[PDB]
Amino acid sequence: GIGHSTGNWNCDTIWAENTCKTYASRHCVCLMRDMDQYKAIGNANGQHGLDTENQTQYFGFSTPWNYIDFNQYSVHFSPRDWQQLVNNYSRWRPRAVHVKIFNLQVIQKTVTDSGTQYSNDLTGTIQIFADQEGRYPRLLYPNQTTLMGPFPSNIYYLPQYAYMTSMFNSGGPTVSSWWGFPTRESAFYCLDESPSQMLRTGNEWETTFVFPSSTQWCNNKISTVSITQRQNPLYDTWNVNGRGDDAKRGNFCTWRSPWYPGPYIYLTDTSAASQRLENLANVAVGPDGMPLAPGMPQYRSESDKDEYLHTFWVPKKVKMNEGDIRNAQIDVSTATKVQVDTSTLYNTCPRSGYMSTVSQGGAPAPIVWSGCVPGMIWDNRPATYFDPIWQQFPETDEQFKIISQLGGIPVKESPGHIFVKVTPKPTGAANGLIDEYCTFTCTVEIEWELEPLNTHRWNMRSMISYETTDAKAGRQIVDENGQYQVNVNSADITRLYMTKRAPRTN
Amino acid sequence: GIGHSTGNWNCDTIWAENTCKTYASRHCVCLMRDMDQYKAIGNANGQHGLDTENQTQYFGFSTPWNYIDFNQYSVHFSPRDWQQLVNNYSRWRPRAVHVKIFNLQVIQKTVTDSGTQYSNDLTGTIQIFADQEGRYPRLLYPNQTTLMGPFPSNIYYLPQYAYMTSMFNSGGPTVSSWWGFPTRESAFYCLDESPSQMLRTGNEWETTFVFPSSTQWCNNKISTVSITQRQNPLYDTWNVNGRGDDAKRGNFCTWRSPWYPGPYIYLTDTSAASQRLENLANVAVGPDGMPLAPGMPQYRSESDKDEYLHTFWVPKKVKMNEGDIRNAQIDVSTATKVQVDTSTLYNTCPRSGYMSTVSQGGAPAPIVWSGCVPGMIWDNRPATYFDPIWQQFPETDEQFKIISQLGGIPVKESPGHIFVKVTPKPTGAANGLIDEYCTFTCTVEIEWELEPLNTHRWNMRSMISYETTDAKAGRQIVDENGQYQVNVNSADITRLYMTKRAPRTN
Amino acid sequence: GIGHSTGNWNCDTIWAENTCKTYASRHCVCLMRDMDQYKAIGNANGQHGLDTENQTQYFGFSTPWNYIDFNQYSVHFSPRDWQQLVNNYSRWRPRAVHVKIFNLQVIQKTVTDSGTQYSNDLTGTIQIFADQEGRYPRLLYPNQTTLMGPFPSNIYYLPQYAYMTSMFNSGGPTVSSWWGFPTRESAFYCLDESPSQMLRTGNEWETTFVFPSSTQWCNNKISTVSITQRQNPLYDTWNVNGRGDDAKRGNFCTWRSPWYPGPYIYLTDTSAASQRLENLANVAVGPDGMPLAPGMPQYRSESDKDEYLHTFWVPKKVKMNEGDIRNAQIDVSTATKVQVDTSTLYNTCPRSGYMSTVSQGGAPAPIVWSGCVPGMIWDNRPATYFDPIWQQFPETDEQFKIISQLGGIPVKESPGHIFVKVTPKPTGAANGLIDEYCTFTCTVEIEWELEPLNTHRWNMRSMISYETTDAKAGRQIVDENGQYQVNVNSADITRLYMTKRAPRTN
Amino acid sequence: GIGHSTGNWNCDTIWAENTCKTYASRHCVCLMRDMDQYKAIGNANGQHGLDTENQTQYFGFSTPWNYIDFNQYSVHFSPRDWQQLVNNYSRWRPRAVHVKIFNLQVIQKTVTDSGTQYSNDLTGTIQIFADQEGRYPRLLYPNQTTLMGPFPSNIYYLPQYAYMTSMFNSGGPTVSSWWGFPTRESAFYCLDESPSQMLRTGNEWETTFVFPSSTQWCNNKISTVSITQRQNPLYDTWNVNGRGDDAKRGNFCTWRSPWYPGPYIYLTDTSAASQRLENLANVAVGPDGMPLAPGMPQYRSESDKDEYLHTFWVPKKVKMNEGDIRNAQIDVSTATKVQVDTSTLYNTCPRSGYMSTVSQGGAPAPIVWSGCVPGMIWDNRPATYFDPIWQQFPETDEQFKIISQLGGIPVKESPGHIFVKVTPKPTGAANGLIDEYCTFTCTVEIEWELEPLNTHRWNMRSMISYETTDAKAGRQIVDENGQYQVNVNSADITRLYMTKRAPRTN
Ligand SMILES: [Mg+2]
Ligand SMILES: [Mg+2]
Ligand SMILES: [Mg+2]
Ligand SMILES: [Mg+2]
Ligand SMILES: [Mg+2]
Ligand SMILES: [Mg+2]
Ligand SMILES: [Mg+2]
Ligand SMILES: [Mg+2]
Repeated sequence: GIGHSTGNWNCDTIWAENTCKTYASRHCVCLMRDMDQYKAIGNANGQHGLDTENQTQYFGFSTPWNYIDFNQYSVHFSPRDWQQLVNNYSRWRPRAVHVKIFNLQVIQKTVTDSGTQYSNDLTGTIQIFADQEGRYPRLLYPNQTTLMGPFPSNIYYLPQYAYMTSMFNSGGPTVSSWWGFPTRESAFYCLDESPSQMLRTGNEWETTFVFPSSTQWCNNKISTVSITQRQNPLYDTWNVNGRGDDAKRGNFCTWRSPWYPGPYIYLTDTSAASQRLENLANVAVGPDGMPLAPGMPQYRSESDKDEYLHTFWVPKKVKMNEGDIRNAQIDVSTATKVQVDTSTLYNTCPRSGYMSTVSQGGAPAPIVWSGCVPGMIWDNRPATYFDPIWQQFPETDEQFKIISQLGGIPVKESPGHIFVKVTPKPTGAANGLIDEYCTFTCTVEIEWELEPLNTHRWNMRSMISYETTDAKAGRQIVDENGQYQVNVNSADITRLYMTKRAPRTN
Repeated sequence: GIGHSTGNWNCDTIWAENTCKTYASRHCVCLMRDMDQYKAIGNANGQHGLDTENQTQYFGFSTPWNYIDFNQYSVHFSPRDWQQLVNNYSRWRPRAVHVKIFNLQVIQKTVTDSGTQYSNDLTGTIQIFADQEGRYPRLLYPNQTTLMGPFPSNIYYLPQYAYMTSMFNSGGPTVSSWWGFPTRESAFYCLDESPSQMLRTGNEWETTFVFPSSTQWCNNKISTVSITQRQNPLYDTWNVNGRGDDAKRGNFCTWRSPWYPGPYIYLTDTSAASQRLENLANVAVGPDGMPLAPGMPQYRSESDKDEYLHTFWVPKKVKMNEGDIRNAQIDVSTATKVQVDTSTLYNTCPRSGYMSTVSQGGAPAPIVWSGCVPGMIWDNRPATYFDPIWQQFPETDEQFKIISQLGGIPVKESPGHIFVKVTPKPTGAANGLIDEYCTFTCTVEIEWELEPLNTHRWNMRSMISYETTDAKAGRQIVDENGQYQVNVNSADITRLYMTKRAPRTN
Repeated sequence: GIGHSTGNWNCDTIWAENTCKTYASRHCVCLMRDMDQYKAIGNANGQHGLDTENQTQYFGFSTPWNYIDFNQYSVHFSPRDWQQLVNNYSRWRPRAVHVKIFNLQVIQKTVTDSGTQYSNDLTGTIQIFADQEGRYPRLLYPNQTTLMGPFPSNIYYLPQYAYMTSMFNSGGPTVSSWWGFPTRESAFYCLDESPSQMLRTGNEWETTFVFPSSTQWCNNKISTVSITQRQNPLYDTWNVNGRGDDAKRGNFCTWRSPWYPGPYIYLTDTSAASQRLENLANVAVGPDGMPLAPGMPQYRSESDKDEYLHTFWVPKKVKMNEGDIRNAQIDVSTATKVQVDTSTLYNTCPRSGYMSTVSQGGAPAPIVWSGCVPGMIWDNRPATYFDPIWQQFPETDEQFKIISQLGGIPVKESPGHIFVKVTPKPTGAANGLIDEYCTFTCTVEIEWELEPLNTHRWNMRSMISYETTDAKAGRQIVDENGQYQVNVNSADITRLYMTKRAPRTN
Repeated sequence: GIGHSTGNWNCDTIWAENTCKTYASRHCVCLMRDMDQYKAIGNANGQHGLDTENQTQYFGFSTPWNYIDFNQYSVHFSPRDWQQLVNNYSRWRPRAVHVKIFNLQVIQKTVTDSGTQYSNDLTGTIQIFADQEGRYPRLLYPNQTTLMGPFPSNIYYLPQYAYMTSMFNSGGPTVSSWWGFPTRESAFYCLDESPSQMLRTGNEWETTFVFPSSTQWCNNKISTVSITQRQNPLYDTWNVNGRGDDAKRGNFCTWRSPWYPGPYIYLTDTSAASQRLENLANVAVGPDGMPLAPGMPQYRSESDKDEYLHTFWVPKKVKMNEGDIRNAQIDVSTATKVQVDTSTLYNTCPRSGYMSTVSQGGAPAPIVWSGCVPGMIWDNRPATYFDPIWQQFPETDEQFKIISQLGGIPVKESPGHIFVKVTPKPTGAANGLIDEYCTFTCTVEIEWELEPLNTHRWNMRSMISYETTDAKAGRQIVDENGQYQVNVNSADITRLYMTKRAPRTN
């Protein structure tokens, strides 16, 4: 009946030898969206202006549905879980994802002369279905504010599910209306067409996703030797140097290499005002295009250059109940700009671009774009505790070495969206519904496959170490006001939240 | 006891239908290294000057241990073995590697008023362990002087095992000390930490390595038709020419191609004095960088251009007992500079760079870097009898089409180093050891998987043929002084030692 | 469903021969704490001023969770239960602790123009977990106001769980901020990370703790002979007196003793105003320190000296519903200062300090600190009905004869905290929750192992006896206003509530 | 026969879940001692002068025998082994000790006009016996130079076994002869009276010791809360403050404590010249006495005060072959004075001495000696990588809480000495022996029982982390000269080599 709990809270992380199982429980608010209406959404302005909102053209639909987005490490791992993971394991990948929705409460809001009264709707339902068929558009973009909070007691407002569809603008960037955008390929999806479980309070819901065995790993390995220095220092080579002459002793950089470092793309960083996407390094795709930053993983000496480094905001502090952040922009003052530095890429990755000329005898010049040629080896950018766990990629005919420089394990199969909405309860009058929302507990269980790191080096290795400065800074703890304070800067991510800690000998 | 041999000499090559088994026996000297001390080694100078020694910065360790390096074809194949291999087989790969160490003799050297006396230390031991776990740094660089000699009676001095580790120079290229180089990732490896067999005379040792079935093949196939000429000459095509017009009869080069040749990188060759790595076509990686030569396999008409051709020294003659060559540079006058020409790449490989412009209607210009695009097909550089058999690559997150332009079958798993050192026998006094070294016989057995070549062409095919000029030049024979004389020039490698002899019909 | 009770009220005490089982049922209020937020708490002022609040520096966290603290005798025993226990048994210890939580009611509070309305939230949950792993900080301090009331009908407000963590102050006692205090060892604990049962009304919860068999006993034995007088009075000894001379008849104090009394520490009592911890007998530990009172158990003739006597407040009266006492100081006028006198220690314990000199022939002087030397025997301070049952001690490397002079059976394993919180029910708006709290019945069952006292003395023994003065004083009964009135003074504890009643013959 | 090795080199460390097995192999030199003579040894001077040699009086015997001393962590663990141990495990203890002696070589030294010639004595024997019965005096003193070197390739010269016996000096400290010292209790032990294995080359020897299950653990736990702060910060206590008054809110230091910190002894540090033992804090025992430093474990703010901190020399660098160090004093310039700081004792240990007075109302004064009183809890000093593994204590009637402030797990049963000597081979002439010594390989295998650390704190914990400064300093690596360079200072031991890293929650 209505008096028995349908599930239990678990945020724990359970470590086994080669596996860990993470539990993420959140108290979840499912708000009714747009009076249970699908709405066509769009933006007519295509000027692609940086620093100014609504400059890309799109056509899409916001659904009345909400969905659950747990894809980040900070959701499923406590900071010491992350410390244990990155310090002790050379790689890891998610295996099974189990999501439970339980302890449903549909709450009727009623407005009275005094405040809003909250009453249980005992027979109220919510509708839940997991879309694992790819029946509906997947929202692929990482680290969007749709995510659960890192802290267990963060109230999670399920984001409203909305998607963009194929548009075509015959007009310019300044077109006033976006109703010229829809194309015959533009697809409206009614999620109400899908079969969905209806749940009263006392009903529970669960779904399982299993990652394929082909799922790639998040690699924690760092190379302890330059790929250029793999020769024996005490011996000459029969190979010649770069220009074909004698390879000198102890001058190894001049020796011809059996391999190349990874590809390299020169990217620019502009500080100027009123710059468009076309002022950045970019490529035009479909309606708009994309910038090329951060680009190919490459060692950078500097801690701040944002065009070559994966750069993202992390919230300084996290309020427990932030409310619904739909259509809300992250306040700049509440976050910090952090850049994941490539210092861990020093041994395996190009420090500069490939330098060559077509002119015979000409001085080698930097090559804007060096695509993958046979014999390239490179390491990926380090993951962070704030990165997505996986990155689903769009279905295309052809992929090459799929990786997101933004983060996540590139996957061709990922947990589908779990769509939730409060069943509309109409008042019997036109254009009206009984005001109500759902609260429930969602536990996300992730099976993790771990590979413990193995190093026979004599000397000690670096570890992620929580320090007194970290505690005085208030990292990974709550403040006096109840806010879980991340308090992260780029140097803090190097020292705490980066992967590629595990020294690799080969 | 001490009076029975622990093994037998075998240098033979045994041919089966799809397999050959090579035996390489060498009389092996294991010298004590640095009084059984691990030493930190390094070079402070980073100016990367070509033509001048000690211009790359490195930090590493020389171990007291010695290791066995057999990775070259000339070690395991006689010249006629190579002739039989390259003439009769379209491809080959190593399968199992078996190494025997037997007939150990620990020899005590004692200095007397008259000369040095040599006595057996009958209870002296050597320590041997194969590192197949990748526990210790692998020395990946091909054709380093650590190799066994091509001739069976060459005395093989086991090279001292030394490696370079991650360094970081905050200073410039001119820094005086290399003790600023070590980093927290820099790993000292004590090989004495590994379990190792101790062997007296009368003990034998063996290890087996099996290449994975995923091991790539050394390909002996040459294309007998240009990839551009694969159309039927007698018929028109419905396809258009390059600019979209009628495809004319018997003008096939102008027809649009179903495929592209391989990637192309323009490289420069500089003859100037006092040139650094940065004057060559190159890329910066970690502490130093690498030159880009020879680059992508591409047909070259000329016999000598060293920047596009795999170029290496081959010794003119090989002394049977050369002594320990540790820290010795190959004498320029004792070797010859040979360049493996790409004439066998004529049909499958780009003869020039890709020629295109961004400017509409502009004249096509050479493209410095053409990375792999979908639809590229190409052939690898031909292997030589003097190439490594395999090339292990560094462990990285990501590889693309691993190949060494220097040679060898690119492998992700290769025989690990077999480490050998004389057990230190101390005198009972500080800083002193009984002077002693080990002689033993090492047999390296390699199983080879062969694919016999199949050609139905009516006319005869080219063969590697030993000629009277080869005999008068003294190739593949000893001279009057007992030196096995290779006497090779670039033309000699084309005619004798190159692969890609097997005509491929498709 | 919601219409069936999940448990029954039991406060009874059931006596068996060697065992009693106590039941403590309380009507329990679980209040939501700090809007379900973990808050960092601390005090910056370290002046350690007596008589003034907030003079110790600490850093810690208050959790949204509540916990159950039943550790006191007056909770589990009625006064006659205590009378029966102390009169009839030489010792007792707790064996099993069983806690039931049942008849849950989540009550929504709503504010209206007229008063606050209280409605059942029928699907509301609370979260409960017992932490028996020591996963979370145990609150070790005895007789803190977190306790249940002595009387069955006392409404028990579960205390908010909060803990202090390692701090380090580089500043002085006057530092303005406590955010300098956290250290790398300072640990924030999220109790929401633990798996916890969610319970609706109609769910019940229970946990069991079993004390180890190694659990010490609360000893009710008093010695009926001085440890100094254990000789036969009618006979001389061959032993000498204290200075080595003849041991005289009937002068036994001068005879050398086979044993010593317990250790002795001189403590001071200061009445002066504006005294700090450093004016008291004390020791500095970590951030602050501790006073040394009451110190080692020692006979005191006087009824009031608080530095040598276990001293604590007992409430004069106990209101049935006192409300939530979080952050509330006991009102001085509502309690009485009672001192447990050591009169029962007269025979076994030092009446003064050890008196000796280093100077040969010098007059013996009192020794400030006499630590345990071989041959010391002593009795513990008597327990009271108002003492804790057990005292858990902090985990340390080394313990010596663990005992709390404050009370309780020293234990290395005790019932863990049972953490309870109302599941936050959000309003769907930022920073807000439906105002609600839980009422439930908690029964604490304790198995007690008893040892009946055995005395063969001819004459009667003293007993705890309720007297007409006790009834006229209103002890152990309610007053006319419904308050359960303890009405205890030091003399009242000697006569009624002390242990060590059981005469021990040996 | 003589041509087969009797064992294999293993220095490896093998980690299992709850166990690790360490292998320590050393090349071991057994030198003939004193021409196979037992000699009476002694020192007549008893002035106990600090800073001057031979100031203690002793009588004893040096035996012709050598023994094996492996008792230190740095012998059996590589630095990363130590890092893995201290970072991942809350405690550890040794379980079984297995010692192998194999690959024996008896070497005859012969003097010739040119140098010394070294020849195998093939039929030469050494004598080995393990004394596990306690038949012979155990050398109990920790960290004496008799130890094996930390690095695997350190040549280990077995120390000559010598012991001191009961002496009594009726004279003064200035007596000229020590032949007055022997007493009827003074015991000469002939180790040649024991049965011992004789081994030729081709014989191997092994012994096993199993630690009792009662063996204590090396504790890696640090407390994350002060033992003074274990109360709930949000609640008042019924307990009174130190002087018996109201316990104020947030002033916890003034509350009476359920426990005391550990014992405290005030120690002095004198810098003056020509000071004797009697100028230091000390106690006279038997012939001489002992100083009291470092004393009871107590938190010290300062990094350098040597009287309260465990203080010892660590060698800056370690030569591989140092020769025989018998009767050799550590060169001051070759070591560093390091002090293990008590910062990890901050929460559990007294920061100052107990402060009290006998005078009523008198100001509390520091108490020179506070011995253990009931209710004391404390933590031990942290172990270091350079500490002994165990400390055997002398057999006595009575022990109290045996611990060495110098280090090691206090044990009543430890591996006995393995005594080795070269069998004297006489020349057939009076007072002469064929000059010979033995080299052999000794492997010491230790089974370790591990307890993995378990912490549920939300935030990260501190870790031992090898840093770039550590690598630039050359720690845990060899230098360019082949010396294994420890390069340790007090701050380096805090950060790298100390135990008590594992945060303990309770
Ligand atoms: Mg050239
Ligand atoms: Mg050279
Ligand atoms: Mg055209
Ligand atoms: Mg045509
Ligand atoms: Mg006398
Ligand atoms: Mg008498
Ligand atoms: Mg007082
Ligand atoms: Mg108070």
